[PDB]
Amino acid sequence: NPEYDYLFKLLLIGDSGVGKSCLLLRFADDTYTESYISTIGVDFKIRTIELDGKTIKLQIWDTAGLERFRTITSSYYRGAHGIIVVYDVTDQESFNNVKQWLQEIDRYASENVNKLLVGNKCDLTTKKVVDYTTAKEFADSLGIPFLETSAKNATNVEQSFMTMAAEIKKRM
Amino acid sequence: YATVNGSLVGWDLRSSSNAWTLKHDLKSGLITSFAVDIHQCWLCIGTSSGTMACWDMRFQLPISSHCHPSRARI
Amino acid sequence: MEGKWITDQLRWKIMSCKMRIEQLKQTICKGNEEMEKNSEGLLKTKEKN
Amino acid sequence: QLNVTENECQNYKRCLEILEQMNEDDSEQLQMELKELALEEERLIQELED
Amino acid sequence: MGEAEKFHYIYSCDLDINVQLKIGSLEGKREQKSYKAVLEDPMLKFSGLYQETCSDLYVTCQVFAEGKPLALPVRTSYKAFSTRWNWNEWLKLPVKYPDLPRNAQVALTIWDVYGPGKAVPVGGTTVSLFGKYGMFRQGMHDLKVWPNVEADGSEPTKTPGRQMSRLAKLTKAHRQGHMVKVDWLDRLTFREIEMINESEKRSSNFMYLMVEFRCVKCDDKEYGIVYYEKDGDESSPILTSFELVKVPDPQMSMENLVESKHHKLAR
Amino acid sequence: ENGLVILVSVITSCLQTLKYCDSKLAALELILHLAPRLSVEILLDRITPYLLHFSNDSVPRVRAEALRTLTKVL
Amino acid sequence: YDTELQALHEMVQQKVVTLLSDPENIVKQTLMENGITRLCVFFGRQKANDVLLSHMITFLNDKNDWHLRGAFFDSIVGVAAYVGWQSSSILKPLLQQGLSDAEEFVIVKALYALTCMCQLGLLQKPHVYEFASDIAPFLCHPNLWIRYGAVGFITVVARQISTADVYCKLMPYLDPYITQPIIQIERKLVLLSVLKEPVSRSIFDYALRSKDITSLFRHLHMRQKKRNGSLPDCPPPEDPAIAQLLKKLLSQGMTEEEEDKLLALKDFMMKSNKAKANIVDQSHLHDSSQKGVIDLAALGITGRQVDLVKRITTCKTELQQLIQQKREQCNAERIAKQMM
Ligand SMILES: Nc1nc2c(ncn2[C@@H]2O[C@H](COP(=O)(O)OP(=O)(O)OP(=O)(O)O)[C@@H](O)[C@H]2O)c(=O)[nH]1
Ligand SMILES: [Mg+2]
Repeated sequence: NPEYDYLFKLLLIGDSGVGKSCLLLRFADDTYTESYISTIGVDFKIRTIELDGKTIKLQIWDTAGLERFRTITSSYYRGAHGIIVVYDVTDQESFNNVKQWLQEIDRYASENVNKLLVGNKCDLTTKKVVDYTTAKEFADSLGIPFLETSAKNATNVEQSFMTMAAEIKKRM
Repeated sequence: YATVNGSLVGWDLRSSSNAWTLKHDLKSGLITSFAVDIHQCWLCIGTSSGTMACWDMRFQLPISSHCHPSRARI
Repeated sequence: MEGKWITDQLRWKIMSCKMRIEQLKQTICKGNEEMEKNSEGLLKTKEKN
Repeated sequence: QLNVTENECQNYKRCLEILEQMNEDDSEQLQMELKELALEEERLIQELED
Repeated sequence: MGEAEKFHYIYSCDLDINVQLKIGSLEGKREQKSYKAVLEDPMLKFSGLYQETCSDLYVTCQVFAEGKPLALPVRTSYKAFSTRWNWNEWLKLPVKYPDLPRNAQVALTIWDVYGPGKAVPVGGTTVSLFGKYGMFRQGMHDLKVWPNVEADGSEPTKTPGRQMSRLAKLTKAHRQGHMVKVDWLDRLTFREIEMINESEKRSSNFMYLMVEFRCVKCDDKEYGIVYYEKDGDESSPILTSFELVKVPDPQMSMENLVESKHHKLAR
Repeated sequence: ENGLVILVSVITSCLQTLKYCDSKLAALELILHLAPRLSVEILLDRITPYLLHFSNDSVPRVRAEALRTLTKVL
Repeated sequence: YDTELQALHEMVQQKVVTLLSDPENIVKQTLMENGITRLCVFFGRQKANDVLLSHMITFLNDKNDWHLRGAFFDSIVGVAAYVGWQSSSILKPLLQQGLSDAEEFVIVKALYALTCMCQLGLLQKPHVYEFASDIAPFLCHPNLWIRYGAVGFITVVARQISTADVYCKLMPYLDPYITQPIIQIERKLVLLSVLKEPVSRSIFDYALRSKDITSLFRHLHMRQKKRNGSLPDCPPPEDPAIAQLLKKLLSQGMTEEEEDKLLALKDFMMKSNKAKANIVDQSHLHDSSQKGVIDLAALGITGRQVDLVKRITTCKTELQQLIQQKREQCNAERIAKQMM
């Protein structure tokens, strides 16, 4: 196809307030805002990227992290090539729930879906409670890539998606 | 069916009740015509001032209102 | 203790007052923020009307 | 029991020493601090009522 | 493509296991900090409302039927809260499914510290344990919390947990896959639901206690628990004859229990 | 309450042949409501024999309520 | 009468022991909240101690059910009052065990029980001061339930003892946790307003949760000695675990004053940490419960099924209505998904 080579469906999952929306906006629109508007249901934005000479259209999906808008069954993981599990590095409970989020991935996503643990809000160095080593050891035990991103100051947000897109491409 | 006072009412024939009612924003214009999705997912209301307003029939809430550049009746 | 008890009643009367001074102060501070908020709301609603 | 009772007497005696060694606070000096704050409270209550 | 459509269920009177209720998170704001009330009641500054943004609240779950409690209240284990109330705790209730009548409810009260040795109710919420057609509630439920009151277990409850109410259900149906997916349309529609939700957040000081009910699984099947009584299939062999026996007597061939009570007390 | 003992033997003549939990529970509610209106002679001699009966009932809710009723009646 | 009265006492006495040895804790729990103190009259002042109270004491051994341990403390005051002073010796160590519980809601219940037993004069005079010494550090506990439960005890103790004992015995214990020594601490408002800030929950949890908590306090105790001048200088931690933990604590805001409070709670935190560790060894077995799935293989119950594609009791009629709704929903979803 002349428009793109591959279309990867990326999903962003995590607790409410971790920055799943802000990471999506920082990647697709290159914008940040402090105005919190809890995601309900499902949202998606499309960014096409260059990677290893190939044209990859990324459809990144943003989901509700609030339990009020979540259910046991989850249709959103269906058809996703990669899932970003976002936790707030200043919020220990968000990191603890990554285990819960990985179980949802395991039972509802594809068997070979790609994964990525993202610790957002790394710019909040004074409030950080989850150390890079604690999360890196956790991610490495599971083999999932791990990055500490920041939607506020764009830190490492691009590379987190470039990593996912590259890993999915390595899978195809 | 749509009425002059902006209500787009869904009347169930095999009952006598309404399945739904959509109160169209008469600030937009008088409903002149409306179209329903073949998949029964969304509808669009065309008004006398050129506004065409979309409703999600699964959730029953309005989602878009694009108007004609000349505000020409639909 | 009779001598300390008398002085310690005052030490509580003073400290208790200080807590009411603090609370009543911030109550005014909050009472005055609703002034700027609702008076500004009054203005915008008068131009709007 | 004799040791416990003797220890109790030592304790009370020490505390008596502390109470007597410390100078009794001037009620007047604390009372003016209370009265100055009572004026502030009332002056403020008027402001709150307004 | 898809597993079959078979509906599996168990009778409630056949599931002899304790009911378990997950206490999830308490979303919403509390009743601010009315400093007018503190001047009137100085003990009120020494209360969870005024000491931390998230006081270490706890929930008590009690099951009621016909307005009476079926057993003692169960309390969530202590959890220190900092920025969100998320117990995430499964509570084993003292009632089993056979023990539950059709109008069993769970009265859930959120409690807070109010000075020494005194808990104040932050709110209460009551949800029936069986649905409209007698199926035990399944999965994740968000319950409306009634401020400053304990959950009411009376029949009918005055603190029922069940615009955003309708939309949330549709949103849950959408997330479960029961609603048809239309990407171009879901993207547009959920932004409006978000606007509605934010407006309701600002308009009202509502709180929701998300709870969850366990799923009964066997061999990767899902069983709903439907309310039944043992012998519920015993359609009585009623017959309309009165040829000889015009006047049926229910006590007809029955032990005289007033004579046996007497026998047991004299002899 | 002088004629109540005539109605009581209408109720108590049913109790040894009830089938459903709801009718055994309703039977228990009736006894509880009438109990304050009957003489102690009627309670101990007539109604207690039938509360100890439901205590041996097949339904645990019925057994549980029989004891609860018995306690309140006595 | 003497025979009939004793027979009735034995009948009830046997049923209470039967219920206090029930296989379900909720039965033992239920019996305690309803009338265990009222049933003490049947046992008598002596058998209530020998039988009833000994049975209740075993409830504290149940380390996997805090609700039963909490229910013991909610009802021990009635039995202890009835048994009398002969129960204070047996309950004193158990009440201290209740203050180092693995569940902080059992600590609050133990604190309350101590408060009530002090109000009733059940606590012996010297034991009142020993509990005051152990409960004082809770005045800086991050948990407000514990902190205010401690305030409940201390105010009651101050009311029970004379004003001389307040300044001469109880106040020395409270001076580290109070901003200003006020003799009116018998009032909850007075004590609550003079409390120092609690240890931060985060800092308290870091120390409490550390596996080497004993070696942490051993080191933190030496940092205090340098602060107090009892040492010329304090060497850095000798263990890499304590080094990592100490830098975690200092970076997360651990103040010099919080170190002092943490050292006051040292005894409580080491015992409490030990209790939590004991239960965790058993918690490895009970992990499937956290997952929201019930497995029927443990009972083999009659599972039932209907196909959603083709008197009368109220429950039977209602099942047919539910199955009808299920058939309609699946049909509706199928059609809806078919149009798209
Ligand atoms: N300091 C800092 N704050 C951030 C960052 N990202 C998000 N935030 C803040 O956290 C809030 C929540 O971010 P959202 O993106 O809305 O979080 P979310 O994951 O989408 O939450 P839900 O949509 O409810 O699932 C934002 O409003 C920001 O104020 C970040 O990278 N650094
Ligand atoms: Mg979002």
